[PDB]
Amino acid sequence: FEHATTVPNVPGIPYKALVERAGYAPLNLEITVVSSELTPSTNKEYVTCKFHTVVPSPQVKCCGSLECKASSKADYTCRVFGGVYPFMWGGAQCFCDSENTQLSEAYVEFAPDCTIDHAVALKVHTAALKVGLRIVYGNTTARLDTFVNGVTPGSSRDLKVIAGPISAAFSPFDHKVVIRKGLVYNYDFPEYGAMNPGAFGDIQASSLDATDIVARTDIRLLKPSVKNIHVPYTQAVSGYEMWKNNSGRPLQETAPFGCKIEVEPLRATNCAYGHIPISIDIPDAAFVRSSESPTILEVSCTVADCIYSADFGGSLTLQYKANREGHCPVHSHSTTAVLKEATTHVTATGSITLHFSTSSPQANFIVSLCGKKTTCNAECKPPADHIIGEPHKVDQEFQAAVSKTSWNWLLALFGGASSLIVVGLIVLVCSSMLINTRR
Amino acid sequence: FEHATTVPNVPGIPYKALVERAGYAPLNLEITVVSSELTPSTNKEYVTCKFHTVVPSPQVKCCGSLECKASSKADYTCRVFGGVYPFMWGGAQCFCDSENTQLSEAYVEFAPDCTIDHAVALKVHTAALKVGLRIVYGNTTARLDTFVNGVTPGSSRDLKVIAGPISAAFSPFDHKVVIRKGLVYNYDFPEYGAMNPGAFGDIQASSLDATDIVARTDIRLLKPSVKNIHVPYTQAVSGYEMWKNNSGRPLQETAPFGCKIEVEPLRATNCAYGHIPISIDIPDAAFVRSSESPTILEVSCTVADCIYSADFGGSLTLQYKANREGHCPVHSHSTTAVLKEATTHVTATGSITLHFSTSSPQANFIVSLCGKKTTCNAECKPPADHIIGEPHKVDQEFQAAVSKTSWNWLLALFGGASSLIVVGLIVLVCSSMLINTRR
Repeated sequence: FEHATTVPNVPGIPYKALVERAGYAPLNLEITVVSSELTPSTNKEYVTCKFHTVVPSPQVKCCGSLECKASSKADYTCRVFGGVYPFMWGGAQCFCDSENTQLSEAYVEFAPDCTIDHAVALKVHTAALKVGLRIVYGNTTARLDTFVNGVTPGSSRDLKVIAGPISAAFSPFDHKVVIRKGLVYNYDFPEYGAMNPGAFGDIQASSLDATDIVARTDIRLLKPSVKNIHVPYTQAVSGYEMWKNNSGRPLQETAPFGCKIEVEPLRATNCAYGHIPISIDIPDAAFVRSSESPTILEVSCTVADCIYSADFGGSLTLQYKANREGHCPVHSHSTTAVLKEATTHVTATGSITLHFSTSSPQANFIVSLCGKKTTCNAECKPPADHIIGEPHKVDQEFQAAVSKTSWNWLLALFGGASSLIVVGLIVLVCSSMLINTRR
Repeated sequence: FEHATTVPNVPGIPYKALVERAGYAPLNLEITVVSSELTPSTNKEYVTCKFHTVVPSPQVKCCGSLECKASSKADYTCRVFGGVYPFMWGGAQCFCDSENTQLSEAYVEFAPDCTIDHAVALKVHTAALKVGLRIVYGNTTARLDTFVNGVTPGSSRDLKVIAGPISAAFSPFDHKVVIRKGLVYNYDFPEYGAMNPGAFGDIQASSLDATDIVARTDIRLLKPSVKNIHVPYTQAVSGYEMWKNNSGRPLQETAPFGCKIEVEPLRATNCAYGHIPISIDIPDAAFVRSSESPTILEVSCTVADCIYSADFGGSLTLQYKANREGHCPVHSHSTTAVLKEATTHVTATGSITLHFSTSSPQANFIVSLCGKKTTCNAECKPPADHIIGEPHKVDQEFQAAVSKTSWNWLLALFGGASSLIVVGLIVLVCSSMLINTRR
């Protein structure tokens, strides 16, 4: 027996519904979203870190001329200079004080520590949502995990559930996302090869040990100006460091809907937004024919004091008359009221005290015991506390979130003018009839 | 000096342009798109192949009772059957032929040969274009590889190139692709977990060696009937096999715009479509002032036979007066006329033959030698040959393919009506004023 519902996507808040197969006693259905992770499609474009500026030992052609070669080393740097007359520790290193050409060579690799202190730049796309569900039906509880797409099923030995697609699409991640040690930053990283020196991604590679590093650090060599041999050079500051200093706040503190961002794989857990449509085919063994569960002859509702709040602040009493002692389910058929208890033992005749929560100023909601209806009418005061450590269990509507007294006043002041204009039109018509008759 | 052009994206076709510096001799420029590689971004959803339906050895309780345990094997299935009293080779493999509970167990895994014959399912995202360019300017040539985005430059010792963005974006891949042994199919596949028996991806896993194999092959056990012990079962055919039989032709044979679909990594090579804006900053040493190169005094153009075929089916001669021997460049300043040669040695007095191609029935193109211009006017015949194994080097422009004769006839036929209606309006005005005077 297939039942379709729209469970609100709010972790930790059970949603209760009543399935009513025609020939069978009603059954209670409690659906709880235990966990939900939204994971996007991700693909590594490259990784980056602080370059180590490696400067090979110089070579000198003592009485000739060298020619700069071409190398694929990340930002390979080469420059030839004229007479240098370098001093090594002895006091001379070349005769031919003129025509003493020198070559200065330099490039950039990954620093040894970059194996862990590195960032990975990954582009994302549409994210599928995966939900962990605990479902309790009647007296049986089952747990399931499913993809909320409207096609992917899940099964637990007899339970058979299809969820999705999500009513509203949403992803907390930007098209471009940067990961560093588990901190997520939605920084717009530069494109592969679009490397600007002094900014994030000044060097790039497809892996930490990869040999095809591409670098552009804006490195320029200088003519050696001191007698002793060494190679002067300047270089833009490590753009990796600049991004580190100016990183802003990580996404773990910026994602809306309070979703905890985790890595490996990058994913958002408990991301509470919208509703998911769920169809459940309950196995036929759970239902029981109406002759066995005790039907109730009549029920009357008396509501005590109530306050509309997130906690179960309202209470009521049901006077019931039944035909056998049993375990009837109890439900609220209104959208703006939910019950703490879903199933109570019932005797031949008695009263049951039950607790509930609502969100409207007045409770005007239909309770149902074993399918028999009763319109509970009551009046809930505004709450006392300002702040609770528990989320609201019911959405706030408009057509019901207006007090009947306020409704009466509003209707009176809106209908007075309507009655007046009706009377004015009536008087005009009567005057027209009189003037027509008496012309 | 930065010069910007719009090279047509047609691999193998040189494009000739002329850099005209303000005060310096003109210099020839030639751009060749040696190769192009549009490569998308891929993520491995899963890999699928023929499943192997492994049936573990059955277990029999003599006349007790077993129970079916949950497992995690792919499409794990278990059933319990009653009295069996099986036979193996003695004829009684259990005493007490009552409640002879027999457990049947079955699941699937990857066949041993799936390590080679297997399809990887990919989702592709926005694809970046990379091109290898050979550029020769004046006498000096260079090759480089650049990414067509408008930001990433290419550097070759003196050449600074800016490529992109693409004029008209295009990706031959659909949203979902399947790779098998280098054959590419743009066939959408069910998402992870969404197994359908008898259809593609009926068995899925993240890798060939992954133990987290998930499957839904719709395998059902049957009660054994013949007294010899054996477990019967029935199962839908391998959806992988069904997709292989009806795969259709691969993309390497149906990709539009005529490009080679390549794998490892997936990419499309040499796909001609649209245009690339390219800016070249020519190094200042390549230029020379016009005082060095000879400047010709007068040049005139006599067009020979011309045919607007796709090849160099046209010839002409330039008679020139010049001041000194040199190596003047030659260019065509029209978008419907290209020249086989771009430079020539020039004497003081004489004439030179040259070759050219066009596509309009007329030639009305401006040749130039060492900067000074000269019109060439001609009528070209339709090509005698029907088919050539060369692409058209130019494109027929909007209403530029109207012949002179057609232009004359069309203007005459419209001008007749124009003059007629003008005469009618003039005669009406004259009649009106004549009557008004004599009214």
